[PDB]
Amino acid sequence: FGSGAIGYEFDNRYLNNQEMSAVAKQRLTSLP
Amino acid sequence: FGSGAIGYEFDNRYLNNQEMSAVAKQRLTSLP
Amino acid sequence: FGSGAIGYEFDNRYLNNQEMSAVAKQRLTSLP
Amino acid sequence: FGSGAIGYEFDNRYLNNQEMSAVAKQRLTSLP
Amino acid sequence: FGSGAIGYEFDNRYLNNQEMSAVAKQRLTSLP
Amino acid sequence: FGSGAIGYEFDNRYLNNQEMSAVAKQRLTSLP
Amino acid sequence: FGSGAIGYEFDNRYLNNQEMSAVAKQRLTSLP
Amino acid sequence: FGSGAIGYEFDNRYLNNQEMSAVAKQRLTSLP
Amino acid sequence: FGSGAIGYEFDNRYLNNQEMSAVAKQRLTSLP
Amino acid sequence: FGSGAIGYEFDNRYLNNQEMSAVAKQRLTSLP
Amino acid sequence: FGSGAIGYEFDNRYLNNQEMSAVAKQRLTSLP
Amino acid sequence: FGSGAIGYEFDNRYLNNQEMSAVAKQRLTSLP
Amino acid sequence: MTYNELIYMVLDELKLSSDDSYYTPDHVIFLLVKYRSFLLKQRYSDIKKQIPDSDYQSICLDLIEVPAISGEPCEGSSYLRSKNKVPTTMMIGNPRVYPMDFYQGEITYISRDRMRYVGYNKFLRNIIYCSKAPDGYLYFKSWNPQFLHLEKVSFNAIFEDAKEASEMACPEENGTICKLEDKEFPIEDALVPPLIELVVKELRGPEYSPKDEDNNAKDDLPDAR
Amino acid sequence: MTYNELIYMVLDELKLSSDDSYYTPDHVIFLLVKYRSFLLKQRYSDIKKQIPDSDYQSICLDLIEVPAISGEPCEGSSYLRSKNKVPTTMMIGNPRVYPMDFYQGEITYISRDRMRYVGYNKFLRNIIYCSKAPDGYLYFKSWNPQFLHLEKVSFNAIFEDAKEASEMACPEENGTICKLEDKEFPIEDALVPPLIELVVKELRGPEYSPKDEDNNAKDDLPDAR
Amino acid sequence: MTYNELIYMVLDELKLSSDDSYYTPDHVIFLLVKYRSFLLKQRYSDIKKQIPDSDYQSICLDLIEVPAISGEPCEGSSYLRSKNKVPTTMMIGNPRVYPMDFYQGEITYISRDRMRYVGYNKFLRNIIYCSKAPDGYLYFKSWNPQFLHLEKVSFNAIFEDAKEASEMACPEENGTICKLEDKEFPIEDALVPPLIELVVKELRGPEYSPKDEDNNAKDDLPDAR
Amino acid sequence: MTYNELIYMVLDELKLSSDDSYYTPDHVIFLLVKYRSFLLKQRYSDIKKQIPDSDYQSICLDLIEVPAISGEPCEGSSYLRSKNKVPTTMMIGNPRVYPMDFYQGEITYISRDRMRYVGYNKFLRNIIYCSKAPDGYLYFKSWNPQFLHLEKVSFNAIFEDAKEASEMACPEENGTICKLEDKEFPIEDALVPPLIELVVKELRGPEYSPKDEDNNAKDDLPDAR
Repeated sequence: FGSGAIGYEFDNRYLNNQEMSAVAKQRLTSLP
Repeated sequence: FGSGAIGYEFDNRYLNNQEMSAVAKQRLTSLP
Repeated sequence: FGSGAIGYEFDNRYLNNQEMSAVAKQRLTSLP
Repeated sequence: FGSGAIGYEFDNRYLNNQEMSAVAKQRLTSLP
Repeated sequence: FGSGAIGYEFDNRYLNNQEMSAVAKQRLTSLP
Repeated sequence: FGSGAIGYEFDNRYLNNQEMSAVAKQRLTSLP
Repeated sequence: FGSGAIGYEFDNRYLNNQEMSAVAKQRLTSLP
Repeated sequence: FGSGAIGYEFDNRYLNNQEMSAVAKQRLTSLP
Repeated sequence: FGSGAIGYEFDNRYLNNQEMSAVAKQRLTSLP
Repeated sequence: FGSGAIGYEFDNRYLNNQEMSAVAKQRLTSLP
Repeated sequence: FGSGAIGYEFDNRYLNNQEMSAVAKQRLTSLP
Repeated sequence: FGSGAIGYEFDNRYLNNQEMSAVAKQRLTSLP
Repeated sequence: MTYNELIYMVLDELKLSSDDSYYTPDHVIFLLVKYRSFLLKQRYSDIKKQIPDSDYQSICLDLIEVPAISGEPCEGSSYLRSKNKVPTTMMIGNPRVYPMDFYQGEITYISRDRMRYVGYNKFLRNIIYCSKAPDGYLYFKSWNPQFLHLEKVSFNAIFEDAKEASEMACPEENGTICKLEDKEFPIEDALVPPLIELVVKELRGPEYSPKDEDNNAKDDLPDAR
Repeated sequence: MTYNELIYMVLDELKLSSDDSYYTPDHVIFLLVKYRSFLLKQRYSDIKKQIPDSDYQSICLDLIEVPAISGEPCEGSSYLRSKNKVPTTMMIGNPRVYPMDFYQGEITYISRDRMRYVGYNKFLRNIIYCSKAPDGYLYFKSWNPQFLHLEKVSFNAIFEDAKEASEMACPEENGTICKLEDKEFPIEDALVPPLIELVVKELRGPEYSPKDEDNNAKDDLPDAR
Repeated sequence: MTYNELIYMVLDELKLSSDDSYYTPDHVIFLLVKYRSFLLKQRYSDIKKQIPDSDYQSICLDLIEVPAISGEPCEGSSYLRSKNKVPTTMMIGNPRVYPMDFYQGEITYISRDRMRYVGYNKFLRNIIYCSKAPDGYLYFKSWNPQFLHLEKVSFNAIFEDAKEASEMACPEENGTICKLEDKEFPIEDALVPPLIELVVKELRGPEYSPKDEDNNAKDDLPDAR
Repeated sequence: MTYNELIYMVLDELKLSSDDSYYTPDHVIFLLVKYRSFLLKQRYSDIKKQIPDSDYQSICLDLIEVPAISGEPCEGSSYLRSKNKVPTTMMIGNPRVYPMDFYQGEITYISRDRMRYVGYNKFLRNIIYCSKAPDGYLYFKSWNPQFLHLEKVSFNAIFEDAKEASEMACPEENGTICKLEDKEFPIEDALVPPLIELVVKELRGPEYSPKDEDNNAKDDLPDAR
């Protein structure tokens, strides 16, 4: 059948947690 | 058939534990 | 057929052990 | 067919070894 | 059937988060 | 058909080696 | 059926992000 | 059909090599 | 059916990015 | 059909290379 | 059907890149 | 059908590259 | 819940309503007692958790002075022991032998291997010890001659066989319970759905499995009779 | 549970009700004793756990003074040994030879390889040692001539064959038990569901497998007769 | 268990009841002896574990003085050797040659490569050595002329072929056992379910495989006759 | 086991009972000798393990003095060599040439490449060396003229072809064995189930594969005749 309001929010939340991991590897380094 | 109150709470809890891992990699670094 | 009291407790215990790994990566860091 | 006293104890033992790995990452850190 | 405006934006967002991980490994090193 | 005395001992030995890996990560740490 | 202008650009973008990871491991080392 | 004297010795040897990896992570640590 | 000018260039580009990762691990070491 | 003199020697060689990796992690440590 | 001059060269190139990774882990160490 | 002179040499070359990785982890350590 | 409610759930989950059925309540009583100690050992033996009060049973014991070996003088001091055999405890909870008041007394249930070396400490000589010898009986021991006057103790533990500990149960305020089925089944109510699932799974397959129907001096099971 | 309850569960799980059936209770007695020591070695041999009291059996022994080799003077000192052969113990628990009181005596069951070198210590010369020689008998040894007066010991261990140790069982208070089936089966009640599952799985497939039905001087098994 | 109980379990697991069947107890005796040493080498050869007493057999030997090569004076000192050939031991346990008392004597079973260089130490010259030469015989060696008076030794080890070591078995208290089938099969009872599974798996497929049924001067196996 | 028991297990595993069958015992003798050295090289060539005594065979050799090249004076010193060709040894065990006593003598089997440079050391000039030249013969060499009096040696090694080393076998105490099938097959009993599995797997598929049945001057295999 079909209804995609919980498939959407779980997929949108998995890409959020994957994006959250990617921005936690960002470093503005502090050697010369 | 269908009933999704335990598929929801287990999927909502897996995205919670994945989010919990992503916020545990966050570091406000402390070199100049 | 169907009976889900051992599928539930094993899935609830796998999300517990996954949550337990996520809270073991948490560090309140101690440099300035 | 069906009999689940060895599927249970092997699944209960896999979640035990997964829990054992999660508690071996726990550290009460010892810097200020 | 077919409709691809949510398959597109989720695939476009997964390649964004994969690109975000790749640019977070870039280092302009600072030894001689 | 069925006979499970070699499926048991190989599954019991895989959970043993997985348990053996989990107890080899245990550390009683020795900083203050 | 067939149309491959979004399968192409997503595959071309995945190989781009994989190439981007490979050039971020390149180091011109600076010991003697 | 069936004959399991080479399936046994290859499975017994894979659990041996997995056990060999587990005992190579064991450390009797030597700080106070 | 068949046409392989985009399967070729994507496979040729994946082996290029895999080769690019392999040459980025090469180190002419600089201790005595 | 069946003939297993090249399936045997490739499986025997994969368990050899897996055993070779396990004995390369063995360390007789040299702190007190 | 069959033609294997592009399956060969892609498989020969994947084993080349896997061999290239293996020779990049080789170290003639330089402590006493 | 069957012909195995290119399946053999690719499998023999994959076990060679896996063996090559295993001998590159071998270290004759040089502390007391 | 009692024993009856747990039997009749597994019977009704299997729809074993007919009197002319292959699997009786005795097949269910056996499997519920076996899967109780199976499931309690799966939960409470790896790492240490709180055990609820539901998994314990208190049994009542009559103690009699028995010799060490026989009626000889140089064999050693005599013991007290239960006149009837005691169930085997599981090693997951707090076993406790007490003189008919749980909040009083120091009678220490220990290992059988330990009880041959007890009471050599000068400060631990008025303490009565308990273990279950390989005779199947609970033996008592102290260096104090006063311990040979105990006539009665109660034993609260998580015994392995729940049916054995229900026939040795303590008398109620009203009186003894004649039928095992009107007695309390000793498991926490949070472990009853996993208990019913495993007993139903064991008997569900065999419930529909064929029988040797014909009396013809021949095994008719390969023919799925 | 007894031997009978474990036999008749596996028979009823397989629905082996008919007297004209291929697999008898002797097929089940054999497989329950084999899968008991299989399962106890799977649980209790890798890393060391507490073994419950249920897995042990106590057997009674009569000891007789036997020579070292023969009736010659220069062969060495004589031993005591059991008049009947003893079962082989498993190396997972606490084997214990005791002089009819478990809480008393120092008789040490050891390796057979060790017992040829024992008692050279001046402080360990009044201690009686036990091992099972390749004769199948339990031998006794000490440097103390007093040990040659033992007439009887009991042996509590987890023996490999549970049927052998049930025929050498100690007499009860009531008396000896004539039938093996009314004797206690020696396994913890938490290991009975994995024990019944493996014995049923071994005989379930062969239960429905065809037989050579026809008497025609020919093997009819490739035809699935 | 004996040899008979292990044969008749594999026969009954395969349902090989008929006298006109293709696979006899000799196919089963062969495969049980081959899968015994296969399975003991799989368990006990990688890293060192305790071997149970069940896997060993004690055989009895008569020793005779034989020359080194022939009746010449300058060849070297003579040996003792078994008059009959000895089984080949496995390298997993504690092989032990002993002078009819297991708890006594220092007769050292060693490698054949080692025994050509033994006894050059001044403190190791009264020790008798054993090895199995490529002749198939057990040879004896020491620098002490007294060793040439041994008439009899017993050899306890885990031999490779369990059938060879059962025909050389030591006499019982009652007497010799005429049939191999009433003799004890030498494997731990925890290794009997994996042993029966592999012997049944090897013969189960071939049990239902077709035969060349017709006598017509032609191979009828491609037609699945 | 002998050669016969290993042939007739693979024949009976394949059910090759008929005399009018395509695959004879010579197909089985060939494949058992080929899969013996295949399997011994798979186990014992990567890292060094103990080889059992079962994999070796001792063959007997007659040695004759042969020239270096021909009957010329300036060619070099003469050798001893076996009058018949010797089997090729595998490089996995301890090959050993010995003067009819395994526990005596220093005759060193070495590489053929090494034996052209041996004995230049002043302390290694009384030692006899062995190698197998590309002629197929075993040659002997030392700087000591005494070595040219050897008439007989025995050669214990793990030869590549087990059938070649069984026809050169040493005489027994009883006498020579006429048939190869009553001689001992040289493999450890722990390697016999993997040996029988591979020889049965090679011939099982071809056992049921079609033949060119019709004599019609035409290949009938594409039609699966």
